Amino acid sequence: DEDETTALVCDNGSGLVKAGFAGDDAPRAVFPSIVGRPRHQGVMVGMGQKDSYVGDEAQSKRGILTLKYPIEHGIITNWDDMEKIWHHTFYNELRVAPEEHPTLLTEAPLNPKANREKMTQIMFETFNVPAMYVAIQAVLSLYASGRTTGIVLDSGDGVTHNVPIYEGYALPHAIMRLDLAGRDLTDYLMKILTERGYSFVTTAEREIVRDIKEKLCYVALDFENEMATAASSSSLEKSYELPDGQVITIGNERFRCPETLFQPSFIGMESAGIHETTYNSIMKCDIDIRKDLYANNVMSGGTTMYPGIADRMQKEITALAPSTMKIKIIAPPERKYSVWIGGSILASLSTFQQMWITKQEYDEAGPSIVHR
Amino acid sequence: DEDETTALVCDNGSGLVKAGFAGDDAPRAVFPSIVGRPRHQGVMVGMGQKDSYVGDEAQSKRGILTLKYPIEHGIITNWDDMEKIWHHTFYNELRVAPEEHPTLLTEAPLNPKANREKMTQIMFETFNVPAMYVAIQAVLSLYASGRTTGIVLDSGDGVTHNVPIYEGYALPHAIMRLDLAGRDLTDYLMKILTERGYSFVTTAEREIVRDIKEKLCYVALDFENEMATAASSSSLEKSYELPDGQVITIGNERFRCPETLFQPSFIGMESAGIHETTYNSIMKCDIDIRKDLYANNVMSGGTTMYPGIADRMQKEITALAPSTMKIKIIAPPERKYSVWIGGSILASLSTFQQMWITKQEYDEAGPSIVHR
Amino acid sequence: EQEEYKKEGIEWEFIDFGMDLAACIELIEKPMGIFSILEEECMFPKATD
Repeated sequence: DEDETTALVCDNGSGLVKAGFAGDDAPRAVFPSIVGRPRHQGVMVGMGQKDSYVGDEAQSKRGILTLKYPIEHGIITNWDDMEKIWHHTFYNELRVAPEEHPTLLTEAPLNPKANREKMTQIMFETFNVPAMYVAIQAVLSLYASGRTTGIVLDSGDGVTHNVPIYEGYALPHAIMRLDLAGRDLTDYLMKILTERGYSFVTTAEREIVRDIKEKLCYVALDFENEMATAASSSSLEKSYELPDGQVITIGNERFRCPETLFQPSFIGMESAGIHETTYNSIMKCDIDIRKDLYANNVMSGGTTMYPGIADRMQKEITALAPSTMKIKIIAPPERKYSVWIGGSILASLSTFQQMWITKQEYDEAGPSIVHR
Repeated sequence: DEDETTALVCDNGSGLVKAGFAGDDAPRAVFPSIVGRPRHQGVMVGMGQKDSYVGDEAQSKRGILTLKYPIEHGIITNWDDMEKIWHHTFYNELRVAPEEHPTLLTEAPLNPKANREKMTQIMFETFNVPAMYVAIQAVLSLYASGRTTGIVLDSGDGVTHNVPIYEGYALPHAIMRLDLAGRDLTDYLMKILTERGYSFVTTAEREIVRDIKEKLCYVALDFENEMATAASSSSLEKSYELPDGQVITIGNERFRCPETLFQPSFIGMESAGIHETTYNSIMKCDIDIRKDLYANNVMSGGTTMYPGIADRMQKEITALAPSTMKIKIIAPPERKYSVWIGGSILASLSTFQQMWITKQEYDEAGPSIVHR
Repeated sequence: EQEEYKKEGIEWEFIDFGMDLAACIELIEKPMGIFSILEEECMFPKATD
């Protein structure tokens, strides 16, 4: 129990932090990855002067603060502001003292060696956690779907990745990163919806375009004869009621937004798209392992939640793969937390105890110890 | 029983080790003759640091190790790495303690005197076996086919040999060695199959060309009007399904690969081929023994298993031999283990007990004792 | 034991007798030991005996 209860799992994202206790089924804490700094001197009624704001209080009060994102494209870019988000996570969100809890953290696919050593330096030397561990994100997603070999298409708020994993070892030279994700996708909907003849003028109009994207957006299979369908004008249309009455209608654009993930050309991106990239990762891997990867395309991440994403991907890679092959696109329902759940499982596991980096290992080996 | 049960038979090859107990009908243990040395520091989950890997764990993990073959062309070239394969054979594969088991080993046709003395030095002085014995490989193959005079065409993974044997004594001056075997043969198929318009790109594509060679390859008789047949395109073709769906077709090349054994010119070899060499061995022997050798061409070895090898050889030497002669090409079904089976028979035999070299003989006569 | 030799005044030195067993125990209960390997794999959705 000492640490059975006690292991923490913190998944640091570009848009959201997911956090909680190893053992739980889902994150106890989910909140924006921002750190707000007040543009003016003054106070809220009853509070003192605050130097900084994190998560939702930074979002809610955004009009008087300069908002900053510590993690650009999955990589920690500002370490002063990240130690601020961690502090908030332990002390306010989970309300635990960190110096008696083992902490499993996550990093990104080709996270620079030096960063994995730096967050270890900050975990052990400024938070004084007993022990910690850094798992790679795609690797926890895979594992949370039971398996050990597969290829994860991972897509969240600032990055998309393909991480081919074989008997647990993520394959460095076959990993692909595509910098277009849910953030890019909300801003494109924004324009095709103002372009539908609308105005997201106040900040209460801006924010909810993102809630339109999440609730009403679709990834149609045969996106071709779906536009064609749009035109005959079926009961395909969908009206959403705004903060007030102002019933906005979205028929068609509803799927023009996730067609951006297959066609980056919709947004002036010259890069290849999700399905081709799944494939290219795969023809960059060893030959003998390619049947395995093809029958185990695990999807994880908030942006892979658009319904019919899996069917489109299913047919997208069947038709690029040699017919002798078995294609299989696994997309679980909890996928917006796969990464986290994979960490919860792993860290609550009976056999993981012997991989925890302890302060004994650290004080004796330097940050190098956990770096592997 | 003391040693009736207890005699071990270890046949050391260029590609495979065959091992087991004298008495059994087939080898209890068959595995690659490799010793892998890790290119990097690290571990598998749950194991410790391993200095070395042998057999199948070396093959399976080949991407992080430098693989080495101890036996080049049937002769032991590295004695540090061979003692490693023996260790693995006794302790892990057969799980016996060697110091209470008599061990029958095999050597190659013109194995240097000094080697037969060295493996005796290592058997008795580092493994402490009670007694041992070194049989010549062709000689065990012959004997396993019942007889004592004949000529063995022996062909495995790195060497081919012709060893004329008369009333048990292999005839030194008539033995021929041709360094082209199953290893050479898999690499030639490889090219005629990529040349058929294919790609064995990942390591899971490489390995299975060898399983194509074993399953689908043929030695046609009248290889002449078999190419001619290929062209009219009969239902001679044969498609194999890869690790995945990717159904590869092999019609013709199927037999172009074993035609390499009769025509070394297919592979830039200027040496003569199998049948001519059978013959030349024979016109190098005494005159009075040549009718015997001709009616007793015993075949052994993995590479002599290609169907129709015997019919082609039958007709290959009839048509070179004087018509007054009887030709007879014996090719048994268990031939990929003839050598081993001949050792199992011999070592479990009632009369062999008096030829075992015992530690008494050794501690008293030096390695010279077994050398004969 | 050691109390007697102390009470009496005998001069006998000896190591804890438990120690002999610590080897086995660590192998089972320690972190990279049996149980752990056992309880980790239990986290792998597609692990085998």
